[PDB]
Amino acid sequence: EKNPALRMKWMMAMKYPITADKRIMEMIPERNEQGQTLWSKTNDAGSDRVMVSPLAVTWWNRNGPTTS
Amino acid sequence: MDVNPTLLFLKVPVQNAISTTFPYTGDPPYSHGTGTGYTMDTVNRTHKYSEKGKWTTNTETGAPQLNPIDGPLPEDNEPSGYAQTDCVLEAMAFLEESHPGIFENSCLETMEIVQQTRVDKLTQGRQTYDWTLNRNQPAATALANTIEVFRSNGLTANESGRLIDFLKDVMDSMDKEEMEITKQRLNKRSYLIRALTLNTMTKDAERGKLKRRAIATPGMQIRGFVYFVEALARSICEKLEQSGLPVGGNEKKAKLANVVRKMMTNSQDTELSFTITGDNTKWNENQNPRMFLAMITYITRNQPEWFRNVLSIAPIMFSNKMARLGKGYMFESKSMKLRTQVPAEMLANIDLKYFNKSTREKIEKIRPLLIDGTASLSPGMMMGMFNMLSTVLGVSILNLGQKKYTKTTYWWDGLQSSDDFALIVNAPNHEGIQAGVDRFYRTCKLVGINMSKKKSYINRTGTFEFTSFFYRYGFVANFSMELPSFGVSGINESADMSVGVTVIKNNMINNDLGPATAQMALQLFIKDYRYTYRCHRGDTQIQTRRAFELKKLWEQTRSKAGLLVSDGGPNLYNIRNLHIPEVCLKWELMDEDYQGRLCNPMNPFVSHYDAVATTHSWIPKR
Amino acid sequence: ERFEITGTMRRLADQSLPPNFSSLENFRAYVDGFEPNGCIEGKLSQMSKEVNARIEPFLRTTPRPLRLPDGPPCSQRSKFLLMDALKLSIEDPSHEGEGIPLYDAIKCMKTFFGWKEPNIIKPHEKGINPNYLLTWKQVLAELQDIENEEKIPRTKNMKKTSQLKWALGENMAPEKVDFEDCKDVNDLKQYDSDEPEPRSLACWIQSEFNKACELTDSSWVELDEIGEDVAPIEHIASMRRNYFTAEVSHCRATEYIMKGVYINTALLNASCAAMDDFQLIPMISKCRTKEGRRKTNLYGFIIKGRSHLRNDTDVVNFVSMEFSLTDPRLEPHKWEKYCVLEIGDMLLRTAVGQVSRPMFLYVRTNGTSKIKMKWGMEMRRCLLQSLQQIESMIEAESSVKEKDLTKEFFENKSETWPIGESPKGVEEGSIGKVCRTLLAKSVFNSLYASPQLEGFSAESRKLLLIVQALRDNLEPGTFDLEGLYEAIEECLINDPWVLLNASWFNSFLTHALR
Amino acid sequence: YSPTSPSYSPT
RNA sequence: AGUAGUAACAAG
Ligand SMILES: [Mg+2]
Repeated sequence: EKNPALRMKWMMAMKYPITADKRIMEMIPERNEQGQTLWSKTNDAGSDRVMVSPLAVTWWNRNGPTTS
Repeated sequence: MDVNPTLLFLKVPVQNAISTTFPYTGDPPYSHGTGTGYTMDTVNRTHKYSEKGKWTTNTETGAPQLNPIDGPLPEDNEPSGYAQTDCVLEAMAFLEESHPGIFENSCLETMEIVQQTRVDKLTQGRQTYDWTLNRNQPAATALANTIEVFRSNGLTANESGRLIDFLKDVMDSMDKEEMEITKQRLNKRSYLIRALTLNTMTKDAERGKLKRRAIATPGMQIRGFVYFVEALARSICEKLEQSGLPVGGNEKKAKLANVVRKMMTNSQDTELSFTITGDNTKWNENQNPRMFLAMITYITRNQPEWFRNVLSIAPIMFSNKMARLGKGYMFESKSMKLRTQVPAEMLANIDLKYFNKSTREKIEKIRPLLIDGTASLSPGMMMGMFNMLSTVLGVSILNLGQKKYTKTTYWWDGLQSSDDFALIVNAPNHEGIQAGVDRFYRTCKLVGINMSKKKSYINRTGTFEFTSFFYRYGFVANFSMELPSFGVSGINESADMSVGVTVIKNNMINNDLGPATAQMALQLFIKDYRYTYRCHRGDTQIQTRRAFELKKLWEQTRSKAGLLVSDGGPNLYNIRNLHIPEVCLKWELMDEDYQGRLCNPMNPFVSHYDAVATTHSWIPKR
Repeated sequence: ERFEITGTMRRLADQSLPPNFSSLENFRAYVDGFEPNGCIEGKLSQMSKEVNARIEPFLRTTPRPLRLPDGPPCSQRSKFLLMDALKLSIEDPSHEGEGIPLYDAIKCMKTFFGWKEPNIIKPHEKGINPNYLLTWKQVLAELQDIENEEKIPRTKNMKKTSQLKWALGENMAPEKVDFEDCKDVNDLKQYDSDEPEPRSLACWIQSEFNKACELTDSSWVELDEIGEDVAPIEHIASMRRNYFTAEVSHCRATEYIMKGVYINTALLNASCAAMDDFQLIPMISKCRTKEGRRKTNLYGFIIKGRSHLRNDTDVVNFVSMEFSLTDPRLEPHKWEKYCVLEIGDMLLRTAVGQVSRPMFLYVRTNGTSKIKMKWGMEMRRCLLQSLQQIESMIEAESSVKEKDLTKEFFENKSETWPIGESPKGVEEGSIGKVCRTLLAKSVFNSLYASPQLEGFSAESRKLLLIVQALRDNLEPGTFDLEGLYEAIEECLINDPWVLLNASWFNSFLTHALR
Repeated sequence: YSPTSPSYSPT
């Protein structure tokens, strides 16, 4: 459907709804310590990017690079 | 006991609990199929209120043009299209008198606006009609097509950047004997039928109406001038006190007491004061474009000839306008089990034995107007956007309410904004009150203003309504005139918050959302937000995929308050906060190593309303 | 600066002038040199004296009751049952987020062991009755078929059987052909655009609304927290809100608000993804008990037909199979569009003995649209409007005293508000009842939304305001009172909700003019 | 007993 | 059938 709200809800329900640069695969691990998969090897059809789960965002914010 | 909310009004004054007479919680009445039938009604009604005018045949167009102005002074209480020039000019004249220089100055401030305005301003519009495609298109897309087809037909005065210089291309386009679309070439006769076009669709999402209505949208030729017309009208309406436009509810609330004060404090103990809760009927269909030309030309007395011409064009175009019929009609074969959409063009030459007895009547009456299968509408103002200039006229009659111009025991003042008005009549006795009311009502009929007897009423000054502001002895409404969805906006965690929070703020400022209501709106927004982005607070037992990740982050963080709602943090927003970006709001409270990641520009999520650049500002898959 | 009216444009401009001004420059001259001279004064003395605004005095005697239409009793058009619905429930001490609805439903279904051989009771007058009974049997069967499947499905798409192909309207529309290939046809007339068939006010729409204002034993809404009350207004705001959210928390209308959202949301999602699948959508709501434990409820099942929606107006057909204890033969006029089965017996052991009521199923072919579903999902704005109505009512009554009457409004524990009517006359309720009533109204305004209502509300408001001006002793007068009525009554056709809102107006008027 | 949500099994 | 109400949907 054309409505963005509805679309977003549908999107977030999928495993990997977020687009991010291939570099993420070096920075963060593929699996969280409970086993939850954070990013996928599936390449983006448009740019040099890969498919990523919202868990990745949260993971970066608790384990990630502290720059002042 | 059987419950009956309506019985509240036994204890409560209707004005106080008026909020309870509005059913704006379920879906609105949407029109199904084709509003082609609804247009022909609007055309056939418009030509009925103007029946006794003079029929002309246009030199360029060959359209049967009806002109009801200076027509037979009405003999019944029906809707009259017969406005009198001498009366409209007198009204304008007596305005310039009561407000010295009002036209002089407006013209000067509008000339500046003409010499500044960029073609860019046209893109900021509704679903316009693109003559380039003969289709309803976005305002930006319709202009880009027009400028391109104009560039390829030897017209690049728009290249300068000014709108005035584009409007010259519109003037010069009328002369060119062939116009070619990138490849289809049409003659000058068939081009002018596109330039003077109002495309028609039924109005969806209209409340307080059983049967659907026929709205109309103009071409990208007229658009440009109407803006400049409405700029002048605005410049005047700003200088007029009885005008309810273009001001907000902030000033509009005050304007009700502003006017009631005038009529009550002056009045001695021997002086009646009756307020009429007003509304004018068939407003659009009963104001003739030639009267707006008549107005403009009077306003632009002693002004440069170029300026007069620019403003004069809109009403001339509107006076020779042609209204497209619509999508058409559908036909159903009960025996063969067939359906078929007959396009509106074919309504010109088609069997009348196919339609029903009422729909046949309309097809017959409109036929004599059909040129290029697009019915001409020379009179009326079928959803025209002269909302402001039409207010100038309305006010100009309220202006004629001073003892100076009445020269009687009775007098009046009021508020006007397009069709809606509110009038106070002062007199020594009941006969004077009636005589004054009649005086106004008839003085209106002379300028084609037909007050609705059904949808209006009069009472002792103290309680009344104007533009849905319910006044009661100084107190005005103070409730929300249309509520948006306070759910997720559908962008990203960081954006959606900043949008949804601001939405509520804007409604509190503009629409008058109650504080307690705003808090529940916030409560509901947060509920939807947390649900959508699986970012339920870190101390909750709720189970999503993101649960563990947020739970861990919550456990590690010292200053919980720091965390964004997006990171399982607590909602710190409230009525006083609704204008601070969450990251700003929670900046001081954050853990150093937290914001050191959240804001770290070396993040993979961003490529690189008040937005704050964080790891939440990601892009969805498409 | 120059801007000149060109050849083609001048020839137009000259035709667009008042009569007998054959040139623009001619006309401009008249205007430029116009000095007014009693033109209006003269034309007024000239004009007919028939044209005027005669003021009909509005007296306690003048207003008659509204003219409610005569005919057959109005039927139930609500998408799901309200007062008649029945729930198969389970406890949910898993604190689970969006738990798979199919399994919640099955777990619910397994709690009941009183199923019978289904037999039709009140048959749908214009429908293939045996198709409905077959559909329920197919539903019953296909839910067992899951149990003996190598894997477990997340969602059940029903087998496109004879019965389901009929109930959802599979290939029941005429075929679209070009006008050229069917121009010469014998009965090719336009679509029927008749008046809606006029129906009379049934007694049940009131009975439905009475139960909407009822309190329940369960908490039906859970709203999230906000920041600490600091600013002065924020204290008043959170005071007003917390009081209201207390009276409304347990109200039955709140159950309907969730019920509608939970159905419409799921229906609109399935409408988009499973366009060609006959998806089984179970009707589920979740709530907190008197004790506090989480509780999942099943009202019945909804099979969605083919959902190819391009326009917001374009319709999706479905079948509402809903559990109920209500015997349909009590008020069979209400269930005009419904085919009611007897699908089991329930046993309730009460303190006055062993009660054995029978379990019905209100099966019905229905439709909805993207717009209608979207506005079903946004039903929670019923709470916002409901609260707005109270907040505005307080804001007003407070402004006269110039002192916030919030705490006074709610803490005043004395039944003072005229809200209902018994044969005794007008009955007074509490602010709590007011809140729930004002919510229920706002909910039914959403459930039974209709142009009839939209219009009636708009016009009746006018008469209502006039009536108040009389009670204020403000010598009210109308211009065309009859006209106003004709415009009001024009909307009173067949909508139970509208007809009731009209009945209510009459009820009020009676006591208003006394 | 509540006709909307009545208890039909014992515990 | 059903939604719907002054014309549509009951796929193309
Ligand atoms: Mg009004």
